[PDB]
Formats: sequence, structure tokens, C-alpha cells
Amino acid sequence: YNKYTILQVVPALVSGGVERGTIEVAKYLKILGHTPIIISVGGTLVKELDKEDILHIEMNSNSKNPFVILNNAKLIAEIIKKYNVDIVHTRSRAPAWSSYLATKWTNAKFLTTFHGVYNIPNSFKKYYNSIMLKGKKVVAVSNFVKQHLLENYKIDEDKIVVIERGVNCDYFDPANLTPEKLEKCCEKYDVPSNVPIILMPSRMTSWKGHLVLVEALSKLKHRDFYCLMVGDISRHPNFTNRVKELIANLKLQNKIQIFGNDSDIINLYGISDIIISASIEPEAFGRTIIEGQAMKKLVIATNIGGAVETINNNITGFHVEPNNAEALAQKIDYCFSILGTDLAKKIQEAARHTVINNFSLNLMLRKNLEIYKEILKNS
Ligand SMILES: [Cl-]
Ligand SMILES: [Cl-]
Ligand SMILES: [Cl-]
Ligand SMILES: [Cl-]
Repeated sequence: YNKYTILQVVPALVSGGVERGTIEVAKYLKILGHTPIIISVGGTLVKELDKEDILHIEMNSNSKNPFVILNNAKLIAEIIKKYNVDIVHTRSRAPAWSSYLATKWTNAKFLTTFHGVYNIPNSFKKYYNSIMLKGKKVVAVSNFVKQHLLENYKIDEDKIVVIERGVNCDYFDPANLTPEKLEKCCEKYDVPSNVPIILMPSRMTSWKGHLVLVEALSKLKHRDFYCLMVGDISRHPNFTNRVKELIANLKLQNKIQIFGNDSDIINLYGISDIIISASIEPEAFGRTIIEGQAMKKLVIATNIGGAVETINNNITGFHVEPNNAEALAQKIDYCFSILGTDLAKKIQEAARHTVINNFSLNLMLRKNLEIYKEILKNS
């Protein structure tokens, strides 16, 4: 008929919103009457999969042992035969050895999505693109990743399909903010009343740029403001104490405060006026940029990686040079001077418009189903 079985394989390394993409695609396939299956190593992911009632198969990946690769490939192949899987969809960092073997032996098709920029040995690039990816397609989550696949992997262009990352415009919707839930968030985060709020929703790791923003906000010690740094502070705790100290030694403890991860990030966007991505090493895509644009905010992102891909400079947001405190401090100062004006409103409106028109989760999900149909054409 027109109903498909899509088996997604998720690895232990999940940088780049890999688990979020896998769950949203599974849920979408369910609604359309398709059958999603997810093979994972287990962990916290299974909890959501059970909530959404999606068939999950635990399995232990080990790319270091050929016997395990061959035996996992057999297990997957038997899963394929069991559920008449039409496509195996891998989102692994290295080549998905076991999954590739499973599809080579069965009628299933092989789809790869690259959620980031990783390197493969130069000796392997010829074999990968010529033999392994013959008659196959690959998905890049950004044009920044697609460029890597072209210049580094030397993968043929007509193999690469870009499916930009999407933001749930139904969840990230300023029309859902209530004046009460906002006040509760200002009360939870010690937010002052009549000052601009700067939100940096970044994991507390070194390459995110926290240090650059703190040196930038020090250059604006004369302006009144309040900066919130919300994100995990556990994976790199050594770095967190380092930042909190720099804020202290610069006597900025009352204008910048660090908080653990935010349960409901939507109310934190709603209370903010300026969102910051200050990464000094490139990112495949700037999730918080798109999320901030969806919330009708003034967005400032470093011009590096895919983080500026969603920003039409001076129209839906602003670019800054990475690792440049003065350039960042001046852009933040500029936004202060236009907050409240018709221009800010224009940019803020334009920002959510461009996310609805080009970077919605809805369009991401549909682009995934299209590439499934292309892969399954002539069957
Ligand atoms: Cl995806
Ligand atoms: Cl993107
Ligand atoms: Cl959406
Ligand atoms: Cl890391």
C-alpha cells in the first residue's frame, strides 16, 4: 500500500539533537499510520519512547569487535525480516557498520543523517562514497554539514539532501505565555523589574563562549541589565566554577547569574529580550537561535558553523564575529538602544515569520517523509 516501516538506529553519542529528531519523526510516522521502530542502547531515551508508545529494541553497539558487528548485523537483519522494514535510518557518528550490513543482505534501504561534523579516514573516503553509498542518499542537518560532506568526505552532491532542523512552533509560541507563568519565572530566577533580560541558553562548556560574553558584559557595566545563563552545569563542572569566578572578580555577580537546566525554557524566553549564542567553535546548527527567533526575540549569534544559517543579518537577527568581546558588547549595546522601537518589533515579527516559513518542526518532519518516499520509489 502506502504505509512504511522505518527502523531508526540511535547511538550513545547524541550531540546535535539526535534523540529529539528521532522521537519527533517516530511520533509523526505513527500519526500517518506508518510503523516506527527504534533500536537504541537504552538509557533515558526509552522513557519517552514508552510514553509515546513506540516500539523500541535495546541493543548494545560495539564498533570495535568484528564478531559483534557481524552478530548485531544478523540481529538487525532478523528484525528487518520480522517487521518487513522498508528503510533503516542511521544517525551514527562513524559509518553504521552493523546496520549497513543488515540492509546489504535484505531488501531494506539505507539512509544516513549527519547531525554534525565528524571526520573519517582519508583512505576510506573513496570506498565510502563509491561503494557503500552507491544508489543511496544522505541527509545533512544544515548546509554547513553538507559542505563538510562535499569538501571533506568528497561525497557526490546529488546524494546529499539538506533537511534543516525545525522548532516546534506550537510549543515555542508567544501566544501561550500567560502573565502569571511569566511572573512565576521572574520570581524563580531573581529577575529585576525594569531592566533588559539577556538569556544565554547554552550548556556550560568552554567552547560555548560564556567567558566571551562575560568579558563583553563587563564592557557594558554602565548599562543596567540582567543576564541569565541557563544550561547543564554537570558534564563540565570545573568550567562552571571558572565562569562564576570571572563574574565575581569583575564584580558582576548582580548582573549575571548561572542556573541549572531549565525545565520549561519557554517562560525563560518570554521573560527575555535578547538571546545569545556565543560559541567560538562551530555548531552544526544553532538550536537556541531558531528557538529564540520562534519566540519573537532579538537574537545575537556568532557567525560560525550552522549557527548563523537561520539569521538574515539585521533583518531576523544579528551576526557577530566569534571570540570577539568588543564586537559582541557593541551588538548587545545596539539592541538595548532599539529595544521597544518599531524596528525591534519589525525584526522580532520577522524572526518568528521566518521560522514558521522555513524552520518549523512541521517542515522538517515532512522533508523526512519525502526522502523516505524517494528512497522507496519503484517498489
Ligand atoms: Cl531529522
Ligand atoms: Cl539548520
Ligand atoms: Cl512546528
Ligand atoms: Cl564534550
